[PDB]
Amino acid sequence: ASLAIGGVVIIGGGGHAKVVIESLRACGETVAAIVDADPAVLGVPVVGDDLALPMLREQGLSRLFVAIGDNRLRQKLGRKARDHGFSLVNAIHPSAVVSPSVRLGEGVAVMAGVAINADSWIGDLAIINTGAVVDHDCRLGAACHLGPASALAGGVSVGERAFLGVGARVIPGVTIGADTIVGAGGVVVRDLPDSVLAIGVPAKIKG
Amino acid sequence: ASLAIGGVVIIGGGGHAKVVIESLRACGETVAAIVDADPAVLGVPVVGDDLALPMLREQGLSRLFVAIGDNRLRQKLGRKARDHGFSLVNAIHPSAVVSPSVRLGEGVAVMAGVAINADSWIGDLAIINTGAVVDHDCRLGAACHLGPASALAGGVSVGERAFLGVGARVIPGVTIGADTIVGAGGVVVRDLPDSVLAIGVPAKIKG
Amino acid sequence: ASLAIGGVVIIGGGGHAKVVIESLRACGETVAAIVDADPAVLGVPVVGDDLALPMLREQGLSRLFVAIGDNRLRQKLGRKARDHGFSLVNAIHPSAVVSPSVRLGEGVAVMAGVAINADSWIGDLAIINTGAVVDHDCRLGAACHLGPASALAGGVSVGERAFLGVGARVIPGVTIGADTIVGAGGVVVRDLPDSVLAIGVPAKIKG
Ligand SMILES: CC(C)(COP(=O)(O)OP(=O)(O)OC[C@H]1O[C@@H](n2cnc3c(N)ncnc32)[C@H](O)[C@@H]1OP(=O)(O)O)[C@@H](O)C(=O)NCCC(=O)NCCS
Ligand SMILES: CC(C)(COP(=O)(O)OP(=O)(O)OC[C@H]1O[C@@H](n2cnc3c(N)ncnc32)[C@H](O)[C@@H]1OP(=O)(O)O)[C@@H](O)C(=O)NCCC(=O)NCCS
Ligand SMILES: CC(C)(COP(=O)(O)OP(=O)(O)OC[C@H]1O[C@@H](n2cnc3c(N)ncnc32)[C@H](O)[C@@H]1OP(=O)(O)O)[C@@H](O)C(=O)NCCC(=O)NCCS
Ligand SMILES: CC(=O)N[C@H]1[C@H](O)[C@H](O)[C@@H](OP(=O)(O)OP(=O)(O)OC[C@H]2O[C@@H](n3cnc4c(=O)[nH]c(N)nc43)[C@H](O)[C@@H]2O)O[C@@H]1C
Ligand SMILES: CC(=O)N[C@H]1[C@H](O)[C@H](O)[C@@H](OP(=O)(O)OP(=O)(O)OC[C@H]2O[C@@H](n3cnc4c(=O)[nH]c(N)nc43)[C@H](O)[C@@H]2O)O[C@@H]1C
Ligand SMILES: CC(=O)N[C@H]1[C@H](O)[C@H](O)[C@@H](OP(=O)(O)OP(=O)(O)OC[C@H]2O[C@@H](n3cnc4c(=O)[nH]c(N)nc43)[C@H](O)[C@@H]2O)O[C@@H]1C
Ligand SMILES: [Cl-]
Ligand SMILES: [Cl-]
Ligand SMILES: [Cl-]
Ligand SMILES: [Cl-]
Ligand SMILES: [Cl-]
Ligand SMILES: [Cl-]
Repeated sequence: ASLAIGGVVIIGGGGHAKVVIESLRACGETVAAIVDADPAVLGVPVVGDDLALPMLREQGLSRLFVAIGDNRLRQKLGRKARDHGFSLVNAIHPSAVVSPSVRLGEGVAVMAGVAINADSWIGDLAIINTGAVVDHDCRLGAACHLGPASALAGGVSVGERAFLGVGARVIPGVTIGADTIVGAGGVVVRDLPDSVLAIGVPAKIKG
Repeated sequence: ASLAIGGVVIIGGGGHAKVVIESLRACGETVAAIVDADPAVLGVPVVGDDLALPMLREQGLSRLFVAIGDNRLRQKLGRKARDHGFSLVNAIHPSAVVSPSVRLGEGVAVMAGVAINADSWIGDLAIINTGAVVDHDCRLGAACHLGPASALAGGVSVGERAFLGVGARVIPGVTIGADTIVGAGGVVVRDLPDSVLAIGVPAKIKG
Repeated sequence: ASLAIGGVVIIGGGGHAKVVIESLRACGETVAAIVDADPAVLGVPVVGDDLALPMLREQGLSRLFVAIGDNRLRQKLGRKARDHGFSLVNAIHPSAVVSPSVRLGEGVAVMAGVAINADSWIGDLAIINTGAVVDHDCRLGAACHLGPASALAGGVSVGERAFLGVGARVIPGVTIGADTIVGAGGVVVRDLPDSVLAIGVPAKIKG
C-alpha cells in the first residue's frame, strides 16, 4: 500500500484490465494500483479487494477505471466507485479515431483501432473493443459492450448492458434492447427486444 | 449566400455528409456550403438546392464533393457538378492508410480506419466506408460503395455502382458485376453477375 | 546483380511481396533484391531464383524476408534462408498497433491497420494480414496466417501453419490445431483439431 502521488486506480485485474492499462499508459497516464476480488498485473500492484477503496481515496487517489468485462457488474462497481469519491476516467487508446462531434460519457473503454463517427453518443461505462466501428448517429447505452471487430452502420441504438460478440454487425437504423446478447458473427437486420439472445446470419432469436 | 473565399461545396446534407465534412476538416480543408434537395449540417450552411450551383461557381467556388449515399444518384450529380465547372475533390480521412501505388479517381470518399493496399485502382465517386479493407491488386469501379467494415482480399474486381453491405467479405480473385448488392455480412466465394442481390455465408443470389 | 549496400532481400515476387515491400519502405527500410522461382516488383529487381542466395550473402547482404503466402513453403524457405546466413527481419506496417507486451518472432508480417493486444505471442514467420485483430493473451504458432479483417478474441491459440480466411472470427479461449483452415467468414465457437477445414457461422468441419 505505498503508492505514488496521482495516478489511476483500476477495479479488476484480469485480461480486460491488461488491455485497459496499456491504453492508459499509451496516453501518458500512470496506473497507481488495482483492487481485485482475489486480493501484480503488467507491473501494477494489486493492493486488496474493493474494501481497500476508502483507504485509496483517503491517501489522495481520486481517479478510477472499472476494468470488468461483465456489463451488469461493471455498472454496479462504477456506482460504488463514485459513491466512494472517485471520478471515472476514460481509457481511450491513442490509435482510436473519435470524431469531434461524438459525445462521450465517463468510465468508457475505447480500444486500439476503433473508429467512431459523427454525432454518436457513448454512454457511461461502455466498452468499444478492439477494432470496432461505430458509424454516424449511433446511440450506445450505459454499460453496453461492442466486442472486437464488431460494426454498427448509421443510426443504430444499443440498449444498456447489451453485448455484441466478436465480429457482430448491425445494419442502419436498428434498435437493440437492453440486456440483449448478439453472438459472435451475428448480423442483425431487424430490431431486437430486451433480454434476448440472437445468433446467425441473419441473426435470429434463440429461445 | 454570403460565404468565405475558397472552400469545398457539398452536394447532400444527410448522415453521409456529416462524415464527409469531418474527413475534410480533419485534413485542414474548409467546407463552404451545402446544396440539398430540401433547400445547417455540423455548422455548414445549406444555401439552396442544386439550382444554386451556378451561383456558387460564379462567386468563385470551384471545388466540390458529392455526399450522397445512393450510387446511381451520386454518379449523376457528379456529372452535373463537373458540367457546372466544379472539380471533384477527394474526402480521405487522415487515419486511412492508402498505399503509394494506389490509383485514386476523383470524388472518392475514404473513411477513418480504412486500409487500401498495393496496386489497387479506385474509380471516381467510389465510397470506401469506415474501417473497410481493400487488399492488393483490386479494381473498384466508378460509384461503387464498400460499406463499413467490409473486406476484399487480393485481386477482387467490383463493378460500377455495386454495393457491399456492412461487414461483407470477398475472397481472392472474385469479380462482382455492376449494380449488384451484397447484403450485410455476405461472404462472396464465386463471381457475381450484374444486377443481382446476394446474401449469406456463403453468399447466394436471391431472385 | 549489381546492388546497393545494406538492404533487405525478399524471397517471393508475387502479390504478397508487393504488400510486404510497401510495409518495409513505410518503415524507412531499403529493399535490395527479390529471388523468385520464375527468375521487377514495385521497382525491386528480381535477380534470380533461390540459387542466387549464396551470391547475395557473399556480397554482404544479410537481412531477408520470406514473402510467400503458402504457409508450409514459407516455413521451409525461412529455414533455407537462415541456413544461408541470413537474419529474418519483420515487416510491420507503421499503422499497425503492436502492444508493448507482445512477444514477436522473426520473419513476421504485420500489415496496415492491425491491432495486437497485451501479452500475445506471435511465432516466427506468422502473417497477421490487413486489418486483422488479435486480442489479449493469444498464442500464434509459427507460420500461421490470420487473413485480412480476421479477428481473435482473448486467449485464442492458433497452431503452426493454420490459416484463417478473410473475415474469420474466433471466440475467447478456443484452440485451433496445426495445419487447419478456417474458410472466409467462418465463426469458430469450439476447439478445432489439426488438419481440418471448417466453414460457416458457426464453423463446422467439412469432411
Ligand atoms: C452465442 C453464445 C453466447 C452461446 O454461448 P453458449 O450458449 O454458452 O453456447 P455453447 O458454446 O454451449 O453453444 C450452444 C450452441 O450454439 C451454437 N453457437 C454457439 N455460438 C454461436 C454463434 N456465435 N453463432 C452461431 N451459433 C453459435 C453452437 O454451435 C451450439 O450448437 P449445438 O446446440 O448444435 O451444439 C456464444 O457462443 C458467443 O458467441 N459468445 C460471444 C463471445 C464473444 O465474442 N466474446 C468476445 C469477448 S470481448
Ligand atoms: C439484404 C438487404 C439488401 C435486404 O433488404 P430488403 O430486401 O429491404 O430486406 P428485408 O429487411 O425486407 O428482409 C427480407 C428478408 O431477407 C433476410 N435478410 C435481410 N438482410 C439479410 C442479410 N444481410 N443477410 C441475410 N439475410 C438477410 C430477412 O431476414 C428477411 O427474411 P424473411 O423473408 O425470412 O423475413 C438488406 O437487409 C441489407 O443487408 N442491407 C445492407 C445495408 C447496409 O449494410 N448498409 C450500410 C450502409 S453504409
Ligand atoms: C473454404 C475454402 C477453403 C473452400 O475452397 P475450395 O474447397 O477450393 O472450395 P470451392 O470454391 O470449390 O467451393 C466448395 C464449396 O464450398 C462452399 N464454400 C466455399 N467457401 C466457403 C466459405 N468460406 N464459407 C462457406 N461456404 C463456402 C461453396 O459454396 C461450394 O459449395 P457447393 O458444394 O454448394 O458448390 C475457400 O472458399 C475459402 O474460403 N478460402 C479462404 C480464402 C481467403 O480468404 N484468402 C485470403 C488470402 S489472404
Ligand atoms: C477481448 C476479450 O475476449 N476480452 C474479454 C476477456 O477475454 C474475458 O472474458 C473478460 O475479461 P475480464 O478481465 O473481465 O475477466 P477475467 O480475466 O476473468 O478477470 C476478471 C477479474 O475481475 C475480478 N473481479 C471479479 N469480481 C470483482 C469485483 O466484484 N470486484 C473487483 N475488484 N474485482 C472483481 C476477478 O477476481 C478477476 O481478476 O472479458 C473481456 C471482455
Ligand atoms: C454508414 C451508413 O449507414 N451510412 C449511410 C447512411 O446511414 C444513410 O442511409 C445514407 O446517407 P445519406 O446521407 O445519403 O442519406 P440521408 O441521411 O437520407 O440524406 C440524403 C440527403 O440527400 C439529399 N438529396 C437527395 N437527393 C438530392 C439531390 O438530387 N440533390 C441534392 N443536392 N441533395 C439531394 C436529401 O435531401 C438528404 O438531406 O447512406 C449512407 C451510405
Ligand atoms: C490478401 C491476399 O489475398 N493475399 C494473398 C495473395 O492474393 C495470393 O493468393 C498469395 O500471394 P503470393 O504472393 O504468395 O502468391 P502469388 O501472387 O501467386 O506469387 C507467388 C510467387 O512466389 C514465387 N515462388 C513460388 N515458389 C517459390 C520458391 O520456392 N522460391 C521462390 N524464391 N519463389 C517462389 C512464384 O514464382 C511467384 O512469383 O497469398 C496471399 C496471402
Ligand atoms: Cl503505470
Ligand atoms: Cl428472430
Ligand atoms: Cl468548415
Ligand atoms: Cl447463388
Ligand atoms: Cl526500396
Ligand atoms: Cl464440426
